[PDB]
Amino acid sequence: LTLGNTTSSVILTNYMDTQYYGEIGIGTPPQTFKVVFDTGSSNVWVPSSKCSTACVYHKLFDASDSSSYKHNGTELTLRYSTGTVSGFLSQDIITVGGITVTQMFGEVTEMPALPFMLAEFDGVVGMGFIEQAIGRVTPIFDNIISQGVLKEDVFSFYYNRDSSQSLGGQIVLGGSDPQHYEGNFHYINLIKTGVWQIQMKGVSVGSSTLLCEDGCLALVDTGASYISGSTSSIEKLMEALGAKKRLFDYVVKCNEGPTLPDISFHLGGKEYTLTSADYVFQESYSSKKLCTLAIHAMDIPPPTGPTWALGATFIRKFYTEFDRRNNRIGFALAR
Ligand SMILES: O=C(NCC1c2ccccc2Oc2ccccc21)[C@H]1CCCNC1
Ligand SMILES: *[C@@H]1O[C@H](CO)[C@@H](O)[C@H](O)[C@H]1NC(C)=O
Repeated sequence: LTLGNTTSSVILTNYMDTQYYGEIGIGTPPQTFKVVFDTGSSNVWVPSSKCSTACVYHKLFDASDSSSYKHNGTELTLRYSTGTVSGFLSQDIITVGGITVTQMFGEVTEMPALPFMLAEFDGVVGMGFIEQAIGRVTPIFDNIISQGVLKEDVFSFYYNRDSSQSLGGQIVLGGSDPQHYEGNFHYINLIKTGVWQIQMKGVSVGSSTLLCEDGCLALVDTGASYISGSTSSIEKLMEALGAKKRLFDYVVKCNEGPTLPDISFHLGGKEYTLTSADYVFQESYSSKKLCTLAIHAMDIPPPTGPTWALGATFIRKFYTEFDRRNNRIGFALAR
């Protein structure tokens, strides 16, 4: 008897406004892992006890301590923006919030030091669609929908601003937390099912629509730390903001930061505005200091890209709901 009224929540940890991670349990008894819940990918993976370099810094899964483990052994390679991971498939019981699902995940044996020694999380829970899943492995949310236990076939994200004994964030499975948003949701449908990507009708700097006038794509990526666009777009945008290209990021003089113009994204006939307080890492106010912007360039290869990606920078401002039943994304202002 699976009566659909569940709304299981996961408390997230905010690390530097770049990494938001919660706790999952794998096995019988459960082995806990710090995971990033990523709408940009669809595979679940944790480091393996069978791991031979970043592995030393993370919690490892030992199949030999799980009574519910079922072998598979299929080799698997998962490629992200900063680096690639490698391992094999295994099956066990995964606990997320108060939900228990039999999930096929990847035990990772090859995990490079760069970028994984910078990661504060052990693994990744992909919140994308089977269409994006490596080796056509059923994603965890698809398996939760199959249980027929949720209030609604939706999940929502809340990413807070770094503070202190405060909530870093929160994923709700089955609904949305009204304590974390103001007013009502505005929905935008997905271009196609299979990707958490919507149409964008322009990017503005101040009150002038500078970019994406003839339309472009926007990927709603909980796994991305920043807002990203193509090199072309980010060059135009940063020139408008008067930001200079440093080696890995764009900076402005720290004094110039509070006077930077609003950046607006046109999504579903509504403008979603980020003020300077939302995209500048205001670490100092000095003229002698350089301050980083929470916006970078990233070229996403086809079929997904070229696209913009609305990461933690966007999500922190706008509470996000991902609707599987209706294939649409909802934004309400975060609280
Ligand atoms: O690579 C991504 N995000 C970066 C973020 C990350 C998210 C998911 C998987 C691996 C991963 O690597 C690191 C390592 C250190 C710090 C942050 C990250 C994107 C790639 C496309 C799908 N979403 C996540
Ligand atoms: C591993 O899992 C796949 C499903 O992705 C299945 O088709 C395959 O037969 C399994 N292989 C083994 C060795 O159990």
